[PDB]
Amino acid sequence: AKLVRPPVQVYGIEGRYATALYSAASKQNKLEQVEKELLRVAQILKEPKVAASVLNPYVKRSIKVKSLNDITAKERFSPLTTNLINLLAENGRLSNTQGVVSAFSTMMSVHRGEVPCTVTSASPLEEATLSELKTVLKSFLSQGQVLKLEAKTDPSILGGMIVRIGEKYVDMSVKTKIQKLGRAMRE
Amino acid sequence: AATGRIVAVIGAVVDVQFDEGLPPILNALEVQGRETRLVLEVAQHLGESTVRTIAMDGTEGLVRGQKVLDSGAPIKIPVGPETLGRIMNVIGEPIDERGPIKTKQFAPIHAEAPEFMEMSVEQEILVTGIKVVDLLAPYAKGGKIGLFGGAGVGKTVLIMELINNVAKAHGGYSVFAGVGERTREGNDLYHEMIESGVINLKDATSKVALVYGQMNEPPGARARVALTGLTVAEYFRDQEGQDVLLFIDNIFRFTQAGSEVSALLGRIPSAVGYQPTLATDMGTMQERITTTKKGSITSVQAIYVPADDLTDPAPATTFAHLDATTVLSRAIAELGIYPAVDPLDSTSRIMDPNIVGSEHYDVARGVQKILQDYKSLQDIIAILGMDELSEEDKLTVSRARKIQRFLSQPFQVAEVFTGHMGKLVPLKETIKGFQQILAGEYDHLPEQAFYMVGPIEEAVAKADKLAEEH
Amino acid sequence: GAGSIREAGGAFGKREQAEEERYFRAQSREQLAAL
Amino acid sequence: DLEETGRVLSIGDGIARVHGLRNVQAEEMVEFSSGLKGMSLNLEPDNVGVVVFGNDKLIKEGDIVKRTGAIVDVPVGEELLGRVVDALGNAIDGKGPIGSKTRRRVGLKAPGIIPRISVREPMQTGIKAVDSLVPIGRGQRELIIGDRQTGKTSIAIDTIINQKRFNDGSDEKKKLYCIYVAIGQKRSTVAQLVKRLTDADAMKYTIVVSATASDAAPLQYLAPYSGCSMGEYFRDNGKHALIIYDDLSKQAVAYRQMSLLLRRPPGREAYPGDVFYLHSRLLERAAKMNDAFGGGSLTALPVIETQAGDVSAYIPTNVISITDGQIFLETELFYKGIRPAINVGLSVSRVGSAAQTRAMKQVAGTMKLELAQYREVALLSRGVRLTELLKQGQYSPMAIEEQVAVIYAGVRGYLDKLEPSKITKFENAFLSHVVSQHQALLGTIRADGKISEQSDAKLKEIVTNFLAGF
Amino acid sequence: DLEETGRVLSIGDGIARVHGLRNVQAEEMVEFSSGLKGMSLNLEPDNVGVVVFGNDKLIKEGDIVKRTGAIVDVPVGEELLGRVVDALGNAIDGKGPIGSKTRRRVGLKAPGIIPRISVREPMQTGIKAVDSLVPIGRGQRELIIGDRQTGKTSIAIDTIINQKRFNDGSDEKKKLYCIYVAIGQKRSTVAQLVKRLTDADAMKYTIVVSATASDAAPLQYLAPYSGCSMGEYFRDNGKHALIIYDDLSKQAVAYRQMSLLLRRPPGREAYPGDVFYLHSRLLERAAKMNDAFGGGSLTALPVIETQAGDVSAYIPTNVISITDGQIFLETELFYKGIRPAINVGLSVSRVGSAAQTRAMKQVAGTMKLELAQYREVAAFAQFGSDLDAATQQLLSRGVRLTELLKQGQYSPMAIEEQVAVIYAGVRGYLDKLEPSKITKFENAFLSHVVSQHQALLGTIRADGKISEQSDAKLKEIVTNFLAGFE
Amino acid sequence: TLKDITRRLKSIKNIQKITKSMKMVAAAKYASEQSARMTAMDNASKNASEMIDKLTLTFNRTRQAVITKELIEIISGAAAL
Ligand SMILES: Nc1ncnc2c1ncn2[C@@H]1O[C@H](COP(=O)(O)OP(=O)(O)OP(=O)(O)O)[C@@H](O)[C@H]1O
Ligand SMILES: Nc1ncnc2c1ncn2[C@@H]1O[C@H](COP(=O)(O)OP(=O)(O)OP(=O)(O)O)[C@@H](O)[C@H]1O
Ligand SMILES: Nc1ncnc2c1ncn2[C@@H]1O[C@H](COP(=O)(O)OP(=O)(O)O)[C@@H](O)[C@H]1O
Ligand SMILES: [Mg+2]
Ligand SMILES: [Mg+2]
Ligand SMILES: [Mg+2]
Repeated sequence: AKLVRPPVQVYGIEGRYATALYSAASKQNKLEQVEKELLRVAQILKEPKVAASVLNPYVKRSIKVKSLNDITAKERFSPLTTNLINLLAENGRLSNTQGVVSAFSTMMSVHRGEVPCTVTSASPLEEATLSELKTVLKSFLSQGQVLKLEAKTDPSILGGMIVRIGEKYVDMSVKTKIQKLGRAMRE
Repeated sequence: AATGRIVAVIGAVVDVQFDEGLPPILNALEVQGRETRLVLEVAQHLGESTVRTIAMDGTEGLVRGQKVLDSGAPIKIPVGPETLGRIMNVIGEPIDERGPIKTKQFAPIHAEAPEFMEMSVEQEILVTGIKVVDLLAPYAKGGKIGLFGGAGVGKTVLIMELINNVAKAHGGYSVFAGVGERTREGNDLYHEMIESGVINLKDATSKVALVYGQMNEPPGARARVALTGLTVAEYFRDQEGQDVLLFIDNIFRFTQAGSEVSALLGRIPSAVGYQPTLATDMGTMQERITTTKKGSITSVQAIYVPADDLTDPAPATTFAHLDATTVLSRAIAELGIYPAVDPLDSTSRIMDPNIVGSEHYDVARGVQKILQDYKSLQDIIAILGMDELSEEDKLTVSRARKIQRFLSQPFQVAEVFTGHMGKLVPLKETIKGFQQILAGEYDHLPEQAFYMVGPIEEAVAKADKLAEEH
Repeated sequence: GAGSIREAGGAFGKREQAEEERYFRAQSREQLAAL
Repeated sequence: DLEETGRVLSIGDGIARVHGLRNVQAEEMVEFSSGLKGMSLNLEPDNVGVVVFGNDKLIKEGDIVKRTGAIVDVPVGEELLGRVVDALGNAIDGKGPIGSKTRRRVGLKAPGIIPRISVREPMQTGIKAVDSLVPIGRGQRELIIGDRQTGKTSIAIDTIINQKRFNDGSDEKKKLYCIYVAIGQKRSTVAQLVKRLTDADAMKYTIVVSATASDAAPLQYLAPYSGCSMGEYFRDNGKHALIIYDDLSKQAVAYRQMSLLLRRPPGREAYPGDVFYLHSRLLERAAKMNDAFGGGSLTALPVIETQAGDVSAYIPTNVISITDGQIFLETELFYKGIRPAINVGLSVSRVGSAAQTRAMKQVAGTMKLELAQYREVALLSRGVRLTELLKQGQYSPMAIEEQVAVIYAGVRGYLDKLEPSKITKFENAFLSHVVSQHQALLGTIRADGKISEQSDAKLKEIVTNFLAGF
Repeated sequence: DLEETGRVLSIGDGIARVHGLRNVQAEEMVEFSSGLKGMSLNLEPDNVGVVVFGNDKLIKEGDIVKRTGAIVDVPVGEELLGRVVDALGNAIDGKGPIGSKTRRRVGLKAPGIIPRISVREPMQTGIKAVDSLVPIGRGQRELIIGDRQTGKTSIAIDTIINQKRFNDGSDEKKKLYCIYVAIGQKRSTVAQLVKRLTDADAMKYTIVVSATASDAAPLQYLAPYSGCSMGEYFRDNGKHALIIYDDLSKQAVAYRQMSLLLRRPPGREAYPGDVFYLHSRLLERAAKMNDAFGGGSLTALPVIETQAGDVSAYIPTNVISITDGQIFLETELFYKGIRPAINVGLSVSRVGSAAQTRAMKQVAGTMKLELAQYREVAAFAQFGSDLDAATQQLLSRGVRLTELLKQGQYSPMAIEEQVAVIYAGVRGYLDKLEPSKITKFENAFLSHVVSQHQALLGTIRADGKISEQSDAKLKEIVTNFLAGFE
Repeated sequence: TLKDITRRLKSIKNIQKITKSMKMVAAAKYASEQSARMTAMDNASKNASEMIDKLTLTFNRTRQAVITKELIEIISGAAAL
């Protein structure tokens, strides 16, 4: 049965369950709904009583899957999310759930075209140059992507800025510049 | 600096999870809440901000979640002339009950090997006073030596005789590294160094620094103690320009220690059950034991050969790191000849006629040739017996047995084993005596006249006495 | 394999050793008395 | 709770994966809900790997495991003298409890360099070949190595029976408290052994630690360390102990099982990577203390069984490279009539004549030289007389003055006319003669340690008048 | 400078598991944030396994890894002659940068079936035993195999020193540029070797590629391919190179380390399944090109250390299978006084006489037949005086030719003088002389022919053969010197 | 043991060569005790080559077994990861 593979790949148990759910949701055109339902089911998962009952290794898997079953029926979820949770409970991968969740999340992180890109600087730079880099950077993108900037400030670079646009990486820092000049000085 | 927590303890391997500030590989970490100082050396980054470490002491009593502090450096040991006459362990603590070692500078036990432009090609013979060594495989000043042998053939006695002769003739800060050996031998050496005056407990004119990690230590301590001793010697060579002697006993243990953790570090075994990193670990350790243009290090390393193999990966890998191998044989020790040096298996890179002189070289090659011919004739002697040999061949066998006995020598350190007195034969006396035996100048003397004598005048006196008795 | 017979031990290496020792203790006796 | 208490995740082959137990230490003793005990060997993120000290038939998935808070330790003291205990110190001789006031960890560290001193006092085995050519001193590790049914346990039991002459006297410096550790043996073999020891009245000063073949692998792994702690009690209180590990091959096998079931990766012959450490950290605890520490000692006699004479195997090579000397027992020698079948050409004692009385030193030098020269030419009759003089009946260990006497009667010429098949006969008669009439001479040689010219001449007349009468 | 990157997921034992780097190629060189280099050996679905060209204490989890977009390449050219370099071609002798213009990938494929011509030209070593009994041709791969300390590096070094006579001359067709790859040796051993080559004035036409024992396993693994590319530069441009891998056992060990740490399935002696592929693709690059491709050549002299003479080990088996012959060295022959300790019964050259000059062919056919007969009857020494006159003659000629093959270290002989000495030997002119003198004679006679008989030596050198005038003149010289010899 | 078998093979090949040469010398001198020596050394060489063939079979078996045992150790250590 041919799959609908997501644009980015995640590997492991998290990646397999997330890819299975992404493929199942794309066949029925229910991706956004399943996304919202996994966000909610993960925040349910982080409940302390619920976390204590789900991580417990001596609880029989029968009672545990019945508990997840009724506590999903208390939410009125899609059949896709309900079947996902029952598949995770039946296989004993409930501990990976949030991981799976975030995997699916990060999958759709690129489905909306949201490109993650972090700009490390020496000292926290103000918003004017930030909108400047907003505009000059969204030139780096293909059809229809939007920036996710996370302006980090480590002064150990003492100048310039290191820009990580997705997997592209430009080093405008002054430390690499001066070290490159020094290596040319010694070599 | 950074603080993490123990998450796993399997044997001598400990996993530590750092939330902030993962330490580099080879950093030393201190475990918090322990009676004595326990150090863990980082070996791997496992991902998920967890590091795998090797413990330098025992891991009993460790608890998951116990706090671990990052020191920010590898193991740093005190270096300087204050270490002379002291005993330190792998992490630089004084283990002689004589108080702290107040040096003014500390050195990390992990460093880079000297570069290629820092090498020196000078080859100068180091006369030991031992007949077989100086004759067939002489040592050089600033060279790496290596003494190969199975269990019980005399590596320790030979290294202690070398200590005796050279170190008391030397003027340049010896260093002894006991690497995974018997503690009884450590106490013995310490005391025969105190009574020898080489270590002075008062009026600090000591000239030996001792570093000890013995058989009862975990694998990590036995794998790093050679580096600790090496670092002491390296400070003496670099920051003081002195000429250092470096005795290491036993260096095989270093390699073996790696094996004992290899699989627990998650590594597929290579051949004979050795770590996949045997050759490169040996390389990065041994390439630091070297003479540079800044100073000199003569190093004598006792190398255990398991089961008298010499083809085992550990001795076989060690062979290419040495300048003058001395291979001790059990077949020779069972003849009663000591030291049990194998003449047809020992090698020296200064056994060159342009270095030792054509007379020395020609005598050495003649001795080796007559011993090989004796080997070849012994089969014929086994079948046809002795009476059916040629006359030239009976002469060969006679001179060969005499040369075998004359390579033997009584040691000053073996005075209890033999009852004999120590003899230290000069170089020209050795060349002259062996030339005279090869020439036929002593065909009339018996062969027991050459057993355990010094110069050839002693062989003559012994023959005269052995006759005057009977 | 030059000393293969006596490096192997066994009857042919031990008999060789005994023969050599016999001959040379004889010769050492007839060499000492002539001194 | 899940910090002082855990729950069994899975149980099988004597390994329990336990949930919780967050505060448990490495090598701590835990207790299952059935009354069984275990040791925490693998601290992993999600579970603890507990080795069960018993039968895992009674442990079920879901059982409760509690902490003891104590790293494994055994009772020690003198109350254990005369008792037969299992690896954890519980008595199995059916005589009630051992009233021990002290408990001592089984995995303690060996003494360092400073607390020791050279091995000087002799450990008398009562076996002429041992006491003469491969002598043992108090504080030494002497390996008894051989194939099956060559006579290793015999040597150990002769050694234990010999110390009765010293233990019933007065001078507390010559008393030796023996400890026999039976590892992986058949239980009826140990009953036979305790019978031989009780009949000879040797059990009053002996402890028997018994981890027999049906005991769990953790118990057989742990029994040598329990015996070593029971001996270190004596070693640290100015007393002298002797411990026999019979044998360490089976302890290594038990450790290999225990490790392979904990899913630790196998090394050579599936043995774990640190089996050398397993035996070295144990045999380094046999030591001689300096007078600041009481001057007590612990002598170790490990036993190793080789397969078809392969001393080149893994475990024999390990233990040969650890110890201070080996007694080699061969089957070829055993069937030729040489009993105890000690191969002197291979038997080494790295302590040597330092561990010997002066009288025996004198006579045994001559015996060693004559026996070497005889092993060369195989005078021939003198060597035959002496080799028949080395032979000895089982469970008949001799005093040192009588050994000196017979070595003398064989080494000064007083047997060179007698018939070989009569030598043994002569021997025993001779001894009876002396021990019937010449208690003055023997008390003299014993108290003096050496043989004066007065004693030399006295036993001259003794042996001369006897050999005339015989 | 916009670069595609990844993160180090984990690091240990010189292996970095790296996230990202979605477009990196197999065997592509990457650069860590520390400045260290690496090579992408495992491309896996979720990580890339990078081998680190250096010390992994500089690499931490989370470090940025950049691509370079290029397979590993090294500088090639004549600017490398006289230099000591590392596995990636950086100068390590402190004499400044390598001013090369051309770069060449270290993993290029060997020439095919058609670009080759038969191996027909001699590669003179200067060792009498090799040049006469185990001849090497230009384009051949001759293995130097033996135990430790048996004289293998000395054979390589004599072969390197010998080429000075051809490299100082004007005949461009006979010049041989040498390359010595040192894998897993001490740096002091390499410094002694470089000093020996400088004293012999052999550095001006030699490259020394040095990946020593303290260098990371990837560098030792890569050093033979770097040296082979440096020599392929000459092989492609009509010139002739010789390369000595000293030794390939250590390169196999380094590759096994890298493979075992990358979790590749181990095989016999824990070596990976493609260690044969390793050495075979290294050694098939030594070729002889036809004139349509410039006529150049590359001769390979790999070195292999056997353990206790065991040529049935895994890596010796592989390299003996790959090469065109072997020079086997014995330690018993070494200590018998036979030095170079070449075992003539076991040594072989499957090129053979096609790699000899006609003069050496003349004398060497006779010498080979005579030493073979000697080897057959050689056990009967110790008794030979009690056999035929023919058997005693075989033994006599055999020992004479044996002593004629001994040679000093660092003293390679010209082919004319070798031919003259073998002529004196296999023509009978040494039977009346007793063995203890042969070597001595061989020396004095040599001086004689060098001093007063440059015409005959020059004429043999120019002709390649011993013609009848040459033959008779040699006859006269030999008999005169012999009759007047002490 | 492979090393035991190699030592014994070497020893017996040497004995075989020595007896073969002694036979040839005796067959030369035979041109009653000399013929007896010739046959004795011929039989000794025959028996030596017989023992050499048996020991070569044993040697090959033992070296194949050693290679397989080491492979199994490596494979078992790798499968535990
Ligand atoms: N000195 C001796 N004189 C006579 N018999 C002896 C002597 N030593 C041993 N024996 C006998 O030889 C046999 C060997 O048994 P022993 O237990 O002493 O050796 P072992 O190596 O421990 O054998 P096992 O494999 O059973 O442990 C015993 O029957 C013993 O009685
Ligand atoms: N033809 C020769 N004559 C005299 N000595 C020689 C000769 N060839 C080599 N030697 C000497 O034999 C010794 C070993 O030679 P060499 O180091 O070249 O061999 P090797 O196999 O490369 O040793 P290694 O295992 O260290 O690599 C050297 O000391 C060398 O000087
Ligand atoms: N030079 C020697 N003279 C006399 N005996 C020796 C000599 N060397 C070794 N021995 C003997 O061999 C025994 C073992 O010696 P040792 O130094 O411990 O060798 P190793 O360190 O290799 O185990 C010694 O106790 C001694 O009896
Ligand atoms: Mg020693
Ligand atoms: Mg027993
Ligand atoms: Mg070499």
